[PDB]
Amino acid sequence: PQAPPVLTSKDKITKRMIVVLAMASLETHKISDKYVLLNCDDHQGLLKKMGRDISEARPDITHQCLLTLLDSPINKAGKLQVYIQTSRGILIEVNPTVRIPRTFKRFSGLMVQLLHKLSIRSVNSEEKLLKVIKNPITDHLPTKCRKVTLSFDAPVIRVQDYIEKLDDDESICVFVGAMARGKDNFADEYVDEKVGLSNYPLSASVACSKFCHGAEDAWNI
Amino acid sequence: PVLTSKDKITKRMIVVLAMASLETHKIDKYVLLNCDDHQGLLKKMGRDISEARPDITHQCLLTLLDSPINKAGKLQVYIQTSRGILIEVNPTVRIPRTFKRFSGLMVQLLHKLSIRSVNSEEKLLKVIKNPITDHLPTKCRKVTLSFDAPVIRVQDYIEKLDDDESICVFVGAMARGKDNFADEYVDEKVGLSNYPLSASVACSKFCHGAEDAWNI
Amino acid sequence: IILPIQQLLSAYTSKYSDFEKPRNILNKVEKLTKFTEHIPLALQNHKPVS
Amino acid sequence: THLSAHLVASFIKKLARLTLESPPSAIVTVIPFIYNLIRKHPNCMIMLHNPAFISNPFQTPDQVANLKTLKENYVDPFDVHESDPELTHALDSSLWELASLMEHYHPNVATLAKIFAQPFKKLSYNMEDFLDWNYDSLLNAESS
Repeated sequence: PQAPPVLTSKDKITKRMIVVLAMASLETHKISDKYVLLNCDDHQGLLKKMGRDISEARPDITHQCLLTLLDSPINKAGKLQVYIQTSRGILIEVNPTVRIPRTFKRFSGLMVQLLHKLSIRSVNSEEKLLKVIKNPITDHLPTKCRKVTLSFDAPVIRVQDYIEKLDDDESICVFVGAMARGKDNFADEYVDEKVGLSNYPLSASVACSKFCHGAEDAWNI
Repeated sequence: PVLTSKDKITKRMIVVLAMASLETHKIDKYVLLNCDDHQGLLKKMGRDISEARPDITHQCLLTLLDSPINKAGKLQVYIQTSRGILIEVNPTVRIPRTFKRFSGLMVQLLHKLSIRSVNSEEKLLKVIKNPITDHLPTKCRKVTLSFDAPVIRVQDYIEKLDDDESICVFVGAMARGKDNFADEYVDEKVGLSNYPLSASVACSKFCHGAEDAWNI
Repeated sequence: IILPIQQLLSAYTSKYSDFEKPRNILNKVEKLTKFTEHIPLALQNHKPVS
Repeated sequence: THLSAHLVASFIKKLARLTLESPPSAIVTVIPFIYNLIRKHPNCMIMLHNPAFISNPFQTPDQVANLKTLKENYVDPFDVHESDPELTHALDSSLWELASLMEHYHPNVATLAKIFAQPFKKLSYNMEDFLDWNYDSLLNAESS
């Protein structure tokens, strides 16, 4: 057989979806040579002097969401792309062709290389996976898309029924922000609906994995 | 309340992590196994450098901390390692959600093995040795996450499970290894899908399936 | 494959009609035929890839 | 290309019975013919697999009950005494005797059965090399 095709903004009218992450601590803080990330428990002077908070700043939320999302069965069936709106407004589009390491050191090194580069490359030297569309996600996304915020405060329903009710030409999108203290309003203006899946508060990795499990049993993905 | 390993009458879900990297060495403080801080420590003791995957246990803990099933206090987390120790945690355990702050928690767990909480009210982490069949109910079933068995639905398998029948699942947190780490302890094997699926992804998918088949 | 041979055993049941091993063999063959459902069994499946 | 499916099914049932009552050499010689017939005729795989008796995890209980009711009244409609290959109802009868020959003492027959059970990769099976086979030839191949 063969794997499914590239699931990105190029795959627009076909069967595809978008997983959207936002309100994470993802920037380039160079320690005074190279480029480093904003860590709470590691740097004490730097984090306190930056102006952020230990409870507020969270750089591993994106790494955890990528670890819980890139290995999804629907992602190996070719149905999801990744859209990331960073704290500095950076919008990143990721195809499911590769899988970032769950090691936050290695994932943070790759993220710092992307932050100092905005350019990733393949081993085969034929498919630069890290694309950057015109920001935000909805400026170059598929022509038929469904936008909804999966909130713990919105109407909690089963993920199988709502996804099965969706058409195969639309692109269901979910916005997740894993703030230790926050609210489901990071991409509220982008979402066209407000739905719930869990009855307890969960991070972006847990909500994303629940959505992936619902999508896997939706159209047998 | 919180379902524990002492109550072996009501069915309590047990999630046992298998082959998680928790190795300690001497500097001269005791240092946990790191894959990007110590490089020559693995290459000179006699071990390999691919046996340092310590963030899998913390990832499974954080992925099963704020779960809807863990909010109900039904999921008890057991962990077995190549060192020969087992860890048991109730769903009400609270730890810092940063791996650098969880590095101190890991050092405390590898240096005391009984972590009384910061509130000093309950020891959340309990150290237990072999075996693990005495932590579940007497009427229990053991499921191993392996691709050898056919892929079956979580709601379909949980619907045929009895109310007193406890479920003890085994998740392989190792980046590389076999699924027969507890084959003598596992009863049957189950699957999630024919496409790829991770370990903490499988744990969160099982939590979602238990939420769908048990209203959690 | 026990269709003719048990019939041959039935021929044994029509040969002397006094042996005891042939009746037991016929009863065992009947029990094996009744327990078996004789339905079907196939496979040959596939899927995608990484 | 003018052969019908009923005659092909009757020939397949006759070959299955012949392989059920023969030595290992005849079964090894007739396995390649069955493989070539399965590769040439896609309807013969219907005699190999029955989709109406399959069960799925994502299915309703009514379909499983209907499948169980259909399988509870399962019979063999093939006639071995019927000389006409078209009149023989070996198309509606499954090729069960192929499963009885899978568990064999010889390893070549087991390898042929394992290759036949999996999907077909190439259409040319090269049956000329495995045509002249006997007990002495198999013993010489195993000993050398």
